[PDB]
Amino acid sequence: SPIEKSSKLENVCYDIRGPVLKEAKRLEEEGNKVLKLNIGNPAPFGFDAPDEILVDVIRNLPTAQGYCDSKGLYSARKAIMQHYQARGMRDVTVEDIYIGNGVSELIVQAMQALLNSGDEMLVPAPDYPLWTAAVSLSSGKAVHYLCDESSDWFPDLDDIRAKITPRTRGIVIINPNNPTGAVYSKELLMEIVEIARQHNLIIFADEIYDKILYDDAEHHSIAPLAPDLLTITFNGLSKTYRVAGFRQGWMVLNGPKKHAKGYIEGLEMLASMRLCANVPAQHAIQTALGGYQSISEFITPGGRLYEQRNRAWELINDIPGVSCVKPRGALYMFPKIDAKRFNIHDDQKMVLDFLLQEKVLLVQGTAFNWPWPDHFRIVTLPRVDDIELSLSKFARFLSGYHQL
Amino acid sequence: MSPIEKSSKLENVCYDIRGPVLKEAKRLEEEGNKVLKLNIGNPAPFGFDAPDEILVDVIRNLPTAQGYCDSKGLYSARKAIMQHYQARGMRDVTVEDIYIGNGVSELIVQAMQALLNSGDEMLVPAPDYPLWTAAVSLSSGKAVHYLCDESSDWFPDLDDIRAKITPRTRGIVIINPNNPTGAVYSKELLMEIVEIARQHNLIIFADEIYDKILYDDAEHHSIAPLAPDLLTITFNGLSKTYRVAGFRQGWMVLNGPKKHAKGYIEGLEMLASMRLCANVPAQHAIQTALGGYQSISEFITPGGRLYEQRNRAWELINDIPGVSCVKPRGALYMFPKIDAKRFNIHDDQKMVLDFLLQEKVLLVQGTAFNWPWPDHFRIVTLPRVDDIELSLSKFARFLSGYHQ
Ligand SMILES: *Cc1c(COP(=O)(O)O)cnc(C)c1O
Ligand SMILES: *Cc1c(COP(=O)(O)O)cnc(C)c1O
Repeated sequence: SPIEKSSKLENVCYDIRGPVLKEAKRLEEEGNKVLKLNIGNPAPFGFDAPDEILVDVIRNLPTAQGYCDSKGLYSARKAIMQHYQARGMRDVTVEDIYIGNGVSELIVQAMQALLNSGDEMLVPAPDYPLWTAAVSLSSGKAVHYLCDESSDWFPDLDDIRAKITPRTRGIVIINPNNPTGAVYSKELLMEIVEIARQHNLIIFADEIYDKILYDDAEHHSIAPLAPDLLTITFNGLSKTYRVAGFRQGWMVLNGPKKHAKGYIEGLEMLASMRLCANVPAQHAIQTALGGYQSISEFITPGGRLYEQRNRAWELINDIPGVSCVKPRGALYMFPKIDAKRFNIHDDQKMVLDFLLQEKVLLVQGTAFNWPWPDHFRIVTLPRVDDIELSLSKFARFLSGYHQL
Repeated sequence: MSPIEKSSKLENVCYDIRGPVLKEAKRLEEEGNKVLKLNIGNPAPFGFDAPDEILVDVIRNLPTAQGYCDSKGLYSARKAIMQHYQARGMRDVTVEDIYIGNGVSELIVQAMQALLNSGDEMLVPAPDYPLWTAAVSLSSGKAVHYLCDESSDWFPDLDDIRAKITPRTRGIVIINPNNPTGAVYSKELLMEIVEIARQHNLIIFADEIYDKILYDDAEHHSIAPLAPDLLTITFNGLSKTYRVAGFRQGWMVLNGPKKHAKGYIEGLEMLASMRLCANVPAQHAIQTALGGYQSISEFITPGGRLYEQRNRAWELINDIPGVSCVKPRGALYMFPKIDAKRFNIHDDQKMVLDFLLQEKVLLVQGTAFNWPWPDHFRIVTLPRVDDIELSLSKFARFLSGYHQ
């Protein structure tokens, strides 16, 4: 009598961490070093937490050993409140803010309390794979709207309107975008709002990279651009403040809310179930959002994030058969590859073949629900030396690669 | 502006250790009233401090734990858990069979999500820890409650279990030592539960998070070694025993023949990587807690505060007219029975609410633990004695002239 996985997991595929790592983990155990450009994890690439965060966590640790409120510490939620109040989200109270074990937990919770069987969620393609998985896990269906590579990976508005059904409950916006690195203009975001307003949709805004911007890139939160709509905004400390392991994220409810009291009680229900998010690291939030922002040094010209993005950009375009749109934010690149030139029918196989030959780990584009096997994603976190070595390996790999 | 209700999967979910009565208490606290909250097993506000050996290990390892770790958790942490259960006769367990989550709560939910399809039944004790019922319902499963026998030291009634087994039953939940009854099950009882699970091919889910909080000559028996031929999942953590609930550190261990449940395990691993990882810094405390000297021994012995508080609370609650209670041999709770007809109790939530409004003390009604009748409630034994009598002498005055 076999015990298979539940039906709610039949479509689920969040695997940036998938069966390719099985061979990667094997190579590592054998002693071979594998350059992992697959995960946006700051610490393995030499990114340390700001001292101020570490100091305040250590200081409050003996006082944070018990359960806190399910929504999180008041002072932390107060800091989050003030942060968004300085962006035009004035009516946000501490009761509109939920702190969880990273944004990941809250994304799932937000969908669990919302979706029923048959319900549809508009999700970008390419996506952040958790969003698709979360919707599916919540018994909803992820309907993918296309992002337009020829338009700097901006969402296709005509595609979004065309894929709206009477079952669409909301639309997911990931801005700045993982994995394209796109930074959406205010004009486009205003178009999304109009669509959401006309079709009675809830806007979910994953803005976890809103402070990782390059050059003249300017982040616009969609929440204060939709003051008359109920919107939910996600952000955290993982990427911007390089403390992914502390698991600290939050979601903020903005807009009219009395028509959504039922949904809110569902969220408060899911938060109460697990009692609370981890407490000691919540004391870091106030220090992170307040005072000096250390991320400014990394994204400015000369900063390692800026230079690594530039270096990966130069090398990936100097490869025959590969092009890419330059990221204006976040930590990723989503290069297009001439699938016909290399006879690529399975982009996962290409990733696997590249791993086995050059010991470098990428993520195939279809893992981000891109309909075609002509893309992949690289992370710009590694040192310039590592990026140069891995991309030259990739160039050598592709020069003699004809997928069988 | 159509109404946004909570999802259908949350319609039959409660977990009311935290809710409307709790909501009232906080209002009272805002309003200038000091309230003695005995609703939750939270050690820290009752003068319980983190084992300083745990603190110094987390502090020292904090700068090295900023990034994502393996989804199942830190290797050294899982190493300790493996060895801990190795010593208790589960000699086949490896690191791959261990999942570290943000407290046991997260793992309980995940374990149900990956297992249960719509209509699938899970045997859950009555009374239960309400998260179990919530997690089953949340996963679209049905929580089928088997009664525990108050006249038999709150032991599960084996006849009631067998009478409620249907072809839809997937597994059975065992909370041992028990929340809320504080019962410590015998090896002979646990052995018969194994026999039941063996005949009907049921997965055993063992919540053994109080396995080290024992009184008198009470001996804990893990059901996993007693069922070496069955798949069993055991839950435990640092929250209660090691008084660091706020750190949110728990683990679940898979034991037995796992080949026939490959799909279910793949589901667990999927849910496991969906959130990337559990909070990493506090995972360095597992090795410290599980090894060397156990500080919990000072609290449980006849000199310890937990032993004493358990005593004085049991004797005080029994002397109250119309109230009786079975003495707990473990955990941190009591589940007193009240003579409903004497006070005309038809709703136990209103009773707890009245006691809160009358005397600023917060309890939890028994129906919050899925007990079918309004003739029970729960007391936590964490407060040191001074507040135990205060609140119980308070509870005595309340009942002396109460009529619902
Ligand atoms: C990295 C990432 C997350 C994960 O956030 P956590 O706070 O670490 O859980 C969520 N969404 C996006 C788009 C991400 O890139
Ligand atoms: C307190 C408790 C939990 C929750 O444990 P955490 O690790 O803090 O999430 C789970 N099960 C039982 C029986 C409990 O008493």
